[PDB]
Amino acid sequence: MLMITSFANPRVAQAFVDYMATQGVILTIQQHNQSDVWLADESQAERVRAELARFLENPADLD
Repeated sequence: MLMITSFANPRVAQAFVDYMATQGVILTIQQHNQSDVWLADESQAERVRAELARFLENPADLD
């Protein structure tokens, strides 16, 4: 199990992880003050962890 980021919103999160998951990159929301977003596809850790910043200024896609 891996921790990636945290989303102000869970939808934001579910959407992302769902998105990531759509990318075949399995994330998930961890019950916390903030929608902590964990990575399941640890193979994607770096990715996901990376994706975020890309996912932030450029979500929706992968590149």
